[PDB]
Amino acid sequence: TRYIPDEADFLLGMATVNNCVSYRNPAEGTWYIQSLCQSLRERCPRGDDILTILTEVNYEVSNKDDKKNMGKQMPQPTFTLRKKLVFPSD
Amino acid sequence: TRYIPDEADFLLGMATVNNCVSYRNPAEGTWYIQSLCQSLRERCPRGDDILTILTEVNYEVSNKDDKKNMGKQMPQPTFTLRKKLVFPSD
Amino acid sequence: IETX
Amino acid sequence: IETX
Amino acid sequence: DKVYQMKSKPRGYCLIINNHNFAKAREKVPKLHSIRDRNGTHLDAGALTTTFEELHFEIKPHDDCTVEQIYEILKIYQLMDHSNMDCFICCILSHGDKGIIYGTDGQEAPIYELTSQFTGLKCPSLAGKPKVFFIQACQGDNYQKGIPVETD
Amino acid sequence: DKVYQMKSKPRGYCLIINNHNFAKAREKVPKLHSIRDRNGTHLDAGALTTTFEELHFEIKPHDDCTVEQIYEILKIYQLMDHSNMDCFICCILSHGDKGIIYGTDGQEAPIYELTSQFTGLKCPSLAGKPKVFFIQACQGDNYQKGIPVETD
Repeated sequence: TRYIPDEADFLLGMATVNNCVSYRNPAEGTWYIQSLCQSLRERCPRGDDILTILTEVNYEVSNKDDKKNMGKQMPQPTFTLRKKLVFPSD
Repeated sequence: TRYIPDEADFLLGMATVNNCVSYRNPAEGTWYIQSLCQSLRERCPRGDDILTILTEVNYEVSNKDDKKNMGKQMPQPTFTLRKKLVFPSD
Repeated sequence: IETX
Repeated sequence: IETX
Repeated sequence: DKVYQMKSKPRGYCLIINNHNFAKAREKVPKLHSIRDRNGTHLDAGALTTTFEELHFEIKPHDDCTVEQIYEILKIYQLMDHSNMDCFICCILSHGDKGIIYGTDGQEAPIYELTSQFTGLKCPSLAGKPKVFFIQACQGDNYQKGIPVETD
Repeated sequence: DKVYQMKSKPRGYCLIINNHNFAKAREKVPKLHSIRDRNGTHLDAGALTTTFEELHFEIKPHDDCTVEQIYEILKIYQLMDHSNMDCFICCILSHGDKGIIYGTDGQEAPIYELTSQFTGLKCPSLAGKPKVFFIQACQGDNYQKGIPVETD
């Protein structure tokens, strides 16, 4: 038969790069998850793939700020995906 | 002005997931770099973005094997890119 | 805002 | 084949 | 471009581990004496439920999980038959530190110990199928700094 | 979709750190008594040169680098003016272990210590511009196992 690596086909979406905080608004949810869900709901019907969606989450979260501590947040996906990943709405 | 995260706009292409070897044929080069260069040379003229290219490298490298040790190799990109990354040939 |  |  | 098959109904399971109450951590782990409860986290669990049900996933929520409880839940799904599924998703909403997530008890779970339960050897019925993990946690206590750039 | 600007000629620098000769490591670091020279690595340096010159990058090769030498080269480029460039690439061809790459001397360089030299604060003339690192190294000594799947 054909063989692929044991660790193939994973996508890990982290809310932040290492060493840093990520943000949660008690009244709205987290910057990462809320952005993720908005982008999925908008773009999955358009047939966009998950890496493209996650790039948009990077862009959106990168524009947010914490004006108390002058903080930012940088999400970071990592992947061993071997094909395009789409979640068709149909 | 506008601000983005210090760690934005990175792409890290690893030849392997953590804990594991990657392969080098003394007569041809490494599985990862040779696959990377072939995919870039073929697909950059087509306007394909780097994450799509790196997905193809995952697929190609995943089909290779080391029949001495029954070994495989799983590359892994990680990114904080906020836009599509293309390398136009023109 | 709070941190995780 | 060799390993890195 | 090759695309993963994504036609099953449901697509697969979407686990949500939703950690709110960190009283056990405050009580048991000295350095976590002041770790806060994650007020608002249910808004993320709800958003993920809405989103992934719309996308045809079967949602499996679990609230206020210690590390051992998290491992137990993952073990259940690792042993499950996913043959009729096209994908598997696991979302973790919790506190964390470098490379780890915290249980409500303040014990640590390395991220790799969570994802590794779903490799092709450990869960053969997901072999060749996408496995997606979303981790909403801190990865340390530093504030990421900002840099000035021109407006798009 | 937003796309990074990529119109400059040259696009940017493409560094290649090409480590072949590990005699210093074999001599100095007891556990690396039998680490091998990386025969064939020049074929990768050449392929990357061809590829990235075709893509309009300015190639900057450096062969047989110790860890301190690698840090020196990176420091030079961190301090350089990239204002007229649209991108920066750094390729490392070497031995490595978990989270690290080895210099030819067998000293360790954490991967984050390499990439972090190019953050927007440390290299403002690359702020908002893509920074790409390709690391061809082992990340440990285990052989990744295979899993059987149906043929596409």
